[PDB]
Amino acid sequence: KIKEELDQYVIDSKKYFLDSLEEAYNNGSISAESYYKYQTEAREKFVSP
Amino acid sequence: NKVDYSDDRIIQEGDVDINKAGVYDITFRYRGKFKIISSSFKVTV
Repeated sequence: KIKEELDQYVIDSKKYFLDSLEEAYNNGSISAESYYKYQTEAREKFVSP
Repeated sequence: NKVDYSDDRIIQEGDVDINKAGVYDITFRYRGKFKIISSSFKVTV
């Protein structure tokens, strides 16, 4: 039940991260370098713990 | 420098209903090399 809950936690936090990161970039509240920094960051951090 | 409005980097958001009387929210986004910028305008039929 830890693995079942943290799989939904890893997936929903990645989905929430990569819908505010694309929102902030398209609105323009973040730079192009910082958008590429936190896209490689979500690929490496928001993964199975 | 001056660039044309039909460039590949310009992305528009939504549609203007020319067939329907009403004001519409249309925002254009130009993806620069360093940041995307946004400017909204209202289009009344």
